[PDB]
Amino acid sequence: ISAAVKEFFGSSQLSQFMDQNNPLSEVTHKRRISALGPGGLTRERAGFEV
DNA sequence: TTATGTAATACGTCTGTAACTTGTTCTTATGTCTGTTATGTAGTTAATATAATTGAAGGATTTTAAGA
Repeated sequence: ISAAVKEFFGSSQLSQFMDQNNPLSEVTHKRRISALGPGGLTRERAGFEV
């Protein structure tokens, strides 16, 4: 169980290093939606329509 | 004129320095042997139990072998 939670919180694609140049970077990073990651799209397999 | 005696001078030279060399003698670093402890290997255990496993996912086109 610890391994699963630390996998998700330490090695996930969506668990990213915080952007901290300025407050706007923080707010924008927290309000970001990614179609990539597990269960999502890959960049060499995502067409124009999406 | 010529013996004589001092004096400059050049050459041996006796001795003081120093180089070359060995004895030997002591000290130390190293290689080796031996004894002890930890490590590494191996064999055995006898209610009974008898077809995995875990994912993973909006691809878009070409070319080229098998099947009919």
